[PDB]
Amino acid sequence: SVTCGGKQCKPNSCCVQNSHGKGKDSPRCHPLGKLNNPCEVEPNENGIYSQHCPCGEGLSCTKVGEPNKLRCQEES
Repeated sequence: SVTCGGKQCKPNSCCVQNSHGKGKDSPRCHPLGKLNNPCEVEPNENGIYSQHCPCGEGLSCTKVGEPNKLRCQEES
C-alpha cells in the first residue's frame, strides 16, 4: 500500500514532490514510468521522486546516453 502526503494512494504510483516552496510538503500520486521514458534508479533520501516515476511495469532503468541519461527499458 502506497502512502503519500499523509494519504494512501493507489498501486503502481510513486510519490512525487510538487511543492513550490510553500512550506508544506504535499506530494502527488503519479503513474509508474513507461518504456522509452525518463526514469530514476531510486528516489531521494526521503523516498520521493520529482515528476516521473521509476520502472514498475516490466522495465529497467538503463543508461542510453550521457552523462547519466537513464531511460526505461524492458528487461530481458
